[PDB]
Amino acid sequence: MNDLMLDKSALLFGVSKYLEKGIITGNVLIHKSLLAELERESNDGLVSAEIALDEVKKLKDITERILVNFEIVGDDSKKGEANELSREYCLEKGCIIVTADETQKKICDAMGIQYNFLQPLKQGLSFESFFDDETMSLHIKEDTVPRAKKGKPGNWKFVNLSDKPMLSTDVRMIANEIINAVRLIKGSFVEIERRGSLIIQLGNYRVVITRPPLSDGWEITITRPVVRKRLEDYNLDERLIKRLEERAEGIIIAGAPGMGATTFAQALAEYYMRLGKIVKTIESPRDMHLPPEITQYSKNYAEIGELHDILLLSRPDYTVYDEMRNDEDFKLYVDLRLAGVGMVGVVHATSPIDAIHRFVNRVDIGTIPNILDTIIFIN
Amino acid sequence: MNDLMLDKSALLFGVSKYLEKGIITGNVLIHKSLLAELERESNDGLVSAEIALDEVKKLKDITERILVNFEIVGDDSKKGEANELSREYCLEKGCIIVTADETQKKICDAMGIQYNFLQPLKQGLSFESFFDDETMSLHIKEDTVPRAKKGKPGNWKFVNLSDKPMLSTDVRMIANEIINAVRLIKGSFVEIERRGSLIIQLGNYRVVITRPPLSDGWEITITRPVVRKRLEDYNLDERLIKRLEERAEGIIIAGAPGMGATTFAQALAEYYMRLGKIVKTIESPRDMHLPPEITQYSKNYAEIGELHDILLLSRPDYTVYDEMRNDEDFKLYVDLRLAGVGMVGVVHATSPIDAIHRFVNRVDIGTIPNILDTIIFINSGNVSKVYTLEMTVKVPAGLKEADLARPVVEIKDLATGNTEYEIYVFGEQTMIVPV
Repeated sequence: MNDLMLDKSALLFGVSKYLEKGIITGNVLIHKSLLAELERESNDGLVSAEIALDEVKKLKDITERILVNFEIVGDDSKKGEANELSREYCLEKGCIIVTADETQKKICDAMGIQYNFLQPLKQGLSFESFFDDETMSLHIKEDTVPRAKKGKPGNWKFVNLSDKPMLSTDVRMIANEIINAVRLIKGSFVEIERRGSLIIQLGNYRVVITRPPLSDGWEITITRPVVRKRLEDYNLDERLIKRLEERAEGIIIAGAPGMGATTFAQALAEYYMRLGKIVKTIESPRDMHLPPEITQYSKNYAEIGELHDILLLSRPDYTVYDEMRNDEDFKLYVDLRLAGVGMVGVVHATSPIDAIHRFVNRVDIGTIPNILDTIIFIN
Repeated sequence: MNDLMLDKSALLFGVSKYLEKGIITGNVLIHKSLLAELERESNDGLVSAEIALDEVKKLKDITERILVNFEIVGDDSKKGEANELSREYCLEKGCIIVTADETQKKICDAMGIQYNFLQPLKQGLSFESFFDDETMSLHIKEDTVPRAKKGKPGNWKFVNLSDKPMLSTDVRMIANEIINAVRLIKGSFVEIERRGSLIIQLGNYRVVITRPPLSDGWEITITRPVVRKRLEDYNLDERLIKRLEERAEGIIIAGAPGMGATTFAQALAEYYMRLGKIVKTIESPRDMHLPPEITQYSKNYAEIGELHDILLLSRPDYTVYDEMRNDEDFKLYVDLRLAGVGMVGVVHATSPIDAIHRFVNRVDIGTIPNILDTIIFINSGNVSKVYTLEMTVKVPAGLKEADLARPVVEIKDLATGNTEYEIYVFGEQTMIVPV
């Protein structure tokens, strides 16, 4: 009964499901213009366009068995944007726009065009099924069975979630599902997109996507952080807690790799926030699990001197510098300390004294205690 | 009895053949627009356009043979994309679209335009006939006879497969055949296209295509992966296998060139995967033969710091760094190790001090065993020697007493327990070699 005009967003969302399931009803209309767009995009090698186009057929298929029309319209003088043309069509013919795009929704509302706004089923995401409350990361690759890392950082096992390999089409669908979710989820954004790789923050999930030719096949890795070890869980000496609370300003946390030095720092940073201190972190890449009250900078995306300047205006109480390696890292730590900023630096060294050598050359000996006052060793 | 409208995809798919065979039948139509496009492309030097245009004549000739019409249609006045115009023409006049392009198929299906979708005539590809069970690679060049590399990776022999040279036209046709196959074959993609070169992954085949002016003639080299040697096929020492399974985190596989160091690393990576470890590889270019459970990154196409971030975010258990040559390579290895990622590094060297020399300058002495713990030497496809690294607090020499206290790294033979070399610092840091 209703005439429905579908935009690209509807096709990239899975509108075919809604149709069959009866959530929406009527004839299906797609503007010629949109098909033209999809064609070019498909030719330009856009992955989304394959998905969108594939959706067109399903729609036609369902249209066939439920005794409803399916048509493509508007080729005469078809000079413009698909969304704009499709609206115009709906205005002149009284059709209904179906979309998953808020922007389109808003314009339709203004123009007085009837519209149907698609809403994710409350079930959050495809891949969410595989996630366990105890699953650390999910690994998906072309021609591969999905696999998961289950446990805690100390104790975990590796697992196969299925015996069926994952098809290439399916992987790309999941990647698309994830890109769509950025708009929908809170505190989600694309970190960086490169020709071979895409890195995403999706709620608490961290997503890394790789594609040929960088990788041999499409791969998606989704990770979720484990429960943060609190400072209290480290059963701490009263002498030390007092020091941290009241006297310590230039700190180094040292330990051999895998001995828990980073994790401790994370715990200390959270503790200091809870004490009412302003805390910030510098990491590369950003991986610590901390609340939003603590701002986490990823140095990789920072321009030269950018962090230095931001931190000197911000003047936080403590800055946690994770995995200090480069001369620039040590220089920045010293600069901040000289500026009166508290620091917690993570140096992976096997002996605490070894943590110092890199600091010792940078400053005059009389200034050294002002740079560093406390070194905490982790085993 | 039908009117057939051919798109570019059909012209690149040897549609002339189909017509002869009667697989498709009717009059042939080509839209003006498409011919205009082929012309411009041909002038811009597109190789495909030459092929596509050549196919037009073939079509015309065949039409004459089978007594069917051939025509070029559409007003010169109308402008647009050839595919869009061709579809429009079909709608108005009831013609049938002939194509090998899935996109066009999908759009035609939607628009309710009848179409004929071309499917490859033979399952195998042209060149696949030339491959035998024991052939490693196939070499094709203008004015040369086809040739192949056959036998053992250590003991391969070159051969001629034919009497007659291949004309340039034949080589370009094969290249095109291969480009077309990317769409069809599973797990295929264009690695990279440059002005003079094209590199392709086609199923398990690797294809390299070169053309002038980069090369003196058109050349196509097609290679197939070798049978992979399993870790078990090396009948390794029990002491060693235990180490690899339960204690070795920072590994370097070393040897002389051609002695099998890379192949051993490939084997070890496979082994670890089977143990349920997550394994990834860094190589340049990507050549190892590994199952899809192991992901292989080609470093050449990676941006600065890209791999470092990916690997730290998606945490694998072991990363295999093949042919470590650059300072950046060693840095990354160290970064990953510090982050607790296991490494298998391939360094072609004859001496342990030579293999490890590049690592020693990077970190404080106490931290060295944490970067590197095990060094495996490969010779003639087997393990020559294994060294282990540990840090001790000791005066290097009890008689010398030059420094009363010292912390040192001892490099010990796995078999003898014999500290063949020591590492410590006394002004600039030096390696020793005890008798």
